[PDB]
Amino acid sequence: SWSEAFGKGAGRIQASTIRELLKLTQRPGILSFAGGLPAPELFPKEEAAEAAARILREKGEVALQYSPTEGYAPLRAFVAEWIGVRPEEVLITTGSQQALDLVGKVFLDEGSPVLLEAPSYMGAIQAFRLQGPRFLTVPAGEEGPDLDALEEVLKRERPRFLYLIPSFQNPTGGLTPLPARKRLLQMVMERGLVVVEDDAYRELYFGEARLPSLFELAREAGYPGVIYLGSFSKVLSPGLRVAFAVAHPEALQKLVQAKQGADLHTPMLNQMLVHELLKEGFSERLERVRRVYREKAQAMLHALDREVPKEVRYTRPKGGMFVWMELPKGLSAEGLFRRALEENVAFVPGGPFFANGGGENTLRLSYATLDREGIAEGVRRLGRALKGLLA
Amino acid sequence: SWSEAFGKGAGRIQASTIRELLKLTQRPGILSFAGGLPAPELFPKEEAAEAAARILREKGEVALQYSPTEGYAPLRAFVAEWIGVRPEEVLITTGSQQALDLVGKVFLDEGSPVLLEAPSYMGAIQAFRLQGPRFLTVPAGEEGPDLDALEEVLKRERPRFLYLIPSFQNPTGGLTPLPARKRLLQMVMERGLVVVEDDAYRELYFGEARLPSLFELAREAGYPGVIYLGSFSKVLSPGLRVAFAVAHPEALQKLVQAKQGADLHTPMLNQMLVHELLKEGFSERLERVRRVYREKAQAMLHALDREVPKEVRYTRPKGGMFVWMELPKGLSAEGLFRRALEENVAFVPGGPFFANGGGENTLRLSYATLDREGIAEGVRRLGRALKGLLA
Ligand SMILES: *Cc1c(COP(=O)(O)O)cnc(C)c1O
Ligand SMILES: *Cc1c(COP(=O)(O)O)cnc(C)c1O
Ligand SMILES: CC(C)C[C@H](N)C(=O)O
Repeated sequence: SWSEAFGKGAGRIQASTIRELLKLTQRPGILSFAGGLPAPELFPKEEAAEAAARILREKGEVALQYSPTEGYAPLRAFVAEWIGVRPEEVLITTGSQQALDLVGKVFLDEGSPVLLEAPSYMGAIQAFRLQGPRFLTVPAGEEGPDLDALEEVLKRERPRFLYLIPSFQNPTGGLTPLPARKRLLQMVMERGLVVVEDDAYRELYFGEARLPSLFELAREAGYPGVIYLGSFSKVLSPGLRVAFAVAHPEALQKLVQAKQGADLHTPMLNQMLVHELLKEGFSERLERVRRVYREKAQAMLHALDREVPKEVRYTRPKGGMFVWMELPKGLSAEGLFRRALEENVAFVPGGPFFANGGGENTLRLSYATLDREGIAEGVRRLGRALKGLLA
Repeated sequence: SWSEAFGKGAGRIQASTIRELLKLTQRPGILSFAGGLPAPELFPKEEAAEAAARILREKGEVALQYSPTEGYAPLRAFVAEWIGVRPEEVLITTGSQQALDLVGKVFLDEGSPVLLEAPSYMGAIQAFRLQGPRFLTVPAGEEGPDLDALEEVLKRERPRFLYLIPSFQNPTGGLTPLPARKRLLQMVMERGLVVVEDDAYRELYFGEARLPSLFELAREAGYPGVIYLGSFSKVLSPGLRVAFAVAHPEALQKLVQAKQGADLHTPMLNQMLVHELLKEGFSERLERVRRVYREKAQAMLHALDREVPKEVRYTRPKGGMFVWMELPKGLSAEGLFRRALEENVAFVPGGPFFANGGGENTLRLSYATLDREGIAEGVRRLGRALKGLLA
């Protein structure tokens, strides 16, 4: 009765990896390497308590009332200055996840081609699948998408957009280097193609500098086709659900009109709260997150080097939150997942990151949430798990 | 280029009368009867401020973290207890706007028939339009939907659901009476149809009691086909963006799953804040809400009775936030809108509340936001614009 009452969209949302992952802060028996849950030590609880009370006492009539679809104006200006655009070109979203939904709505139809990497971000796959697209993929490795494979796709297909995460890809941790960013921009400019650039990990670089985004390079070239997404989730607070999109006025208007119908506007308190927290001392805060994830990455890498047999490969990220692991072809990461849970350690099997399937032997390890010894203890429990499997 | 890069969904979100609405910060010499903005005098800023700081100090690690798609457990339980269902039958949404978006994705396809009133809630029309459905309408009256017209439509057509607002409809303020609710249910159960019941103004009744919802009647009868949408927007704070959907598990699970891809989850602070504010003294708060709006409605109606020429017709609501006004056929509400801007007063012309168009001589007035003396002044201005139009 219900199964016959649903429309086509109902058959396009079957995957439950996001919501199952979301139920990961147990109570609290789980050494979790699953879910890129930011370092809770980084949460400025006291500052947020202070700022939220003050907003509500002094600006409660704005904080509590319906508000414009585009965002809290001082947040839009803050973001405009940080990114290097005007406020009119910024839309505040209810996380970057909403932004992915909105891009799916404005650009995809049933059977529409969309290009993304294999593997790529699960939330993006989930948001886009809703529209019934044809997923076109290109492999993703340590240094970004395979551009020779892209070249071949582009001779045959015109994707509605390319979805890319040049800086520390979810789930691989891949970093697209500058000359590859440049070639990518050329290929896209030559064909007049649309890029969706998800920069959630922008500030989480372990090197001496971040690379220019595809958005910045496009902007220096005078190319209007890059839609740039950013978030305060990995930098401040996921729970607040505050992010942004930056786009050419025409693309932006479509996104604004779609967001209107999505949730009217992003909760105002949350935006005003993000602003209050960040408007002073943002750089210093950023330098600290950077310090913290570098350390957690180093702890996991050293623990893996000590605990993990050389028959299994894993990446060594230059930023972000993830180590991506590959078992020998023929071992299953879900199998591995069962055993890991029987040691009270969780990770994400790789399957869900692959839009068209495959990737059975792969898995994503997140070092974001646990401190050093929790990382060291989890990896040891994972070492015991993998060794029992390869034996 | 951009208009060539867009998909079909971009053609379907063209509408934008919520944005220019939500931009009504219009400073400050316009008296606006546009937009159902809850009375700011009702905002509990000080309780809100204290609750928020306490949440962020005591529970910041949860409030600021990624969180389950289903919602804050104690908010679900509070809702479940209020509405008379089980917690796991409650989905928390980022406004009732999100619930509508989600309902559209799971139920509607291109060329899908949906049925709603003419006129009806324009946020519903916007959310549903996105899917490219065929809108079937039924006239809305002071006693709700014309059930004779609904009977005729149902012979010819099987709508994927009926979207209705039985208690104080947006925009008419119509109240579907009990005998008409019982008949609507019979017509639906006979045919195994899905009802989406939007109950935003549930608690804003001006009489001695509220009428049972379609949802409560269905439940009494054992019929699983009503999806019930509630919101804290009209009783507490629209800005926080917290609302809920209640539905049969198969329906609800599809809603949770669509939500995963929409925003991951509703902000936890906001859900925690609403629950803290309501866990005690909710009935008493609702009684103050009711008194305030009864007062403002009576202020509105007396001013209209005093200032309005008898050739123009208007409703006398039994609750909610709106008066629906009809000009002599031949006259134009958009013209009045222009003239009313010369007399420094605003409202929402009726046109966009009509899915397939019509209602050019109709308009909606909101007594919700202005104080009683603002109401009397705004109406006297309206009365001057109207008598210029009538001469
Ligand atoms: C975390 C993430 C986002 C989604 O984050 P939000 O919390 O919705 O802002 C977007 N893209 C990538 C690649 C991410 O991993
Ligand atoms: C105000 C209103 C809503 C509530 O919208 P939210 O998204 O919860 O703020 C929903 N339906 C109708 C008919 C309304 O008038
Ligand atoms: C919803 C969560 C599972 C998503 C999170 N950003 C991650 O990739 O780990």
